[PDB]
Amino acid sequence: EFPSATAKARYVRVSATKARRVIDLVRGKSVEEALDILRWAPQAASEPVAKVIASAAANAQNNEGLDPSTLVVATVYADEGPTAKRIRPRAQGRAFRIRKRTSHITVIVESRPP
Amino acid sequence: PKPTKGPRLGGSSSHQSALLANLATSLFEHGRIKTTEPKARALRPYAEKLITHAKKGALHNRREVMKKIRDKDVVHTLFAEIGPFYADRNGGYTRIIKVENRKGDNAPMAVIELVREK
Amino acid sequence: AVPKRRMSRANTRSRRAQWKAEAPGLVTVSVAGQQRKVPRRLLKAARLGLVDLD
RNA sequence: GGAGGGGAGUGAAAGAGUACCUGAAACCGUGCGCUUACAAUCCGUCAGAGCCCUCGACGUGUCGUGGGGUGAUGGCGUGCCU
RNA sequence: UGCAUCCGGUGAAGCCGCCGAGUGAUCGAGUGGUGGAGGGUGUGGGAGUGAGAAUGCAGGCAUGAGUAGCGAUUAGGCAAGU
RNA sequence: GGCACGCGAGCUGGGUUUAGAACGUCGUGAGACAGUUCGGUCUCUAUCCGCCGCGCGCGUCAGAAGCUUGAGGAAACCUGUC
Repeated sequence: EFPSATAKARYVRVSATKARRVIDLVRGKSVEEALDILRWAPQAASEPVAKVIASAAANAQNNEGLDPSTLVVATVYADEGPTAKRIRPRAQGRAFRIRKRTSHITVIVESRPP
Repeated sequence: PKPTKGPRLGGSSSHQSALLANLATSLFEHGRIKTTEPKARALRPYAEKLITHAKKGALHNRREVMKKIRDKDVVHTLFAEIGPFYADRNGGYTRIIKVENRKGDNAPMAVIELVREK
Repeated sequence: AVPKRRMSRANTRSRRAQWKAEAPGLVTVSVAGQQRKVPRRLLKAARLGLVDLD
């Protein structure tokens, strides 16, 4: 098995599916190419995911003392966080429901040989 | 020049004309402006034809320019430096550089500037 | 018109799979010495230093 | 930037972190094994090739009073309640 | 719950599995994980004792769907700064 | 001639077929008349099949590129005077 380190961003105020759309672009890629892809990705959900990946890479480099050049984004996914309920008043007196969803993003980077 | 194939820029023809005039004024006053890519794409022929009018500097051409620019300081600069500067260049007074997209609405931004090589 | 029936998992997932984002293509650039990735659309802008590069 | 997190600690336990005892189901993911793009399927049931896993015996893979997962293919098959 | 016995921080209940068992509702003083304080058996006593549906109630969450819409009839642009 | 005497999630509301009012007739009366006249809200963001167009993926036993044969299918088929 390979050495690894993980980071987690909980209660990120983005919907889970929108975060997954961005996440599906950086599965199995190295940390640097994933960071560039998220930097040039035209989605607002890319900033939190890039922050999580950078935090995981820093955790791997610092606490375990792993070489950042060998880091690879092995496991990454976004779950569902607590959602808050709002009300949008509508025509003819009816009230509809609005869901303000959040998400948790988990990233596991690991050191792989060149 | 060639009219826009599709709907106008600012949402109406008059607003589009005012927008082009203001953009040309800003470009001549500063030397380079940053705006959405279609705006610069439409601004290129307008500014280049104004510069062409300024190149052959006569009272008739001055009136022709002033009927679109409306700003007298910019007109004076256009007919004093910008005009004579491009005296021996035949076309291609401006250039368009594509830059990073806007953050609020992901609009494609571009920078349009006058050439200063020669 | 309103849906007459609840969509099954298979159809929902199959149609949902088409909502995705494409990865932009990146080429290298040399600015201030260090090499970094920039989309080819912004190559000239990066070379003239018009793009903020963190 | 914060939020949040990774080390380090306190704790018997942080699979007790002031979103906190126990933490089910619906619902949403990630990884692995089988299968699926010539096909008319109340979505199961009975036969069933192949692939993967596992329990014994004998050799080097091959059977067995075996067990599992997925199942190409054939037969049958008009949801529940009032 | 009366009575009589047995188990339990050397880990009860609850929950998630494996391997099995009964003619049925079902069972496992058989075990693995989680959990942390009460349970089993025999014989009687009493039930707020068993839900799948009442256009049933409360909470949570799905399909439609990342879809409609983002609320008038004026219009915003450039440079600089934070 | 058939196909909900085709076709209102395609349109119209002239008639019929609510509530106002009048005439003739019937009923003591409230009222009534397959008798007459004026006026009188036609709601919906397309899930599935269906149809018209357009793409993505894979297949056609190496990967490609030009030019094509065509099984099969569709369109068209009117008529006058001098």
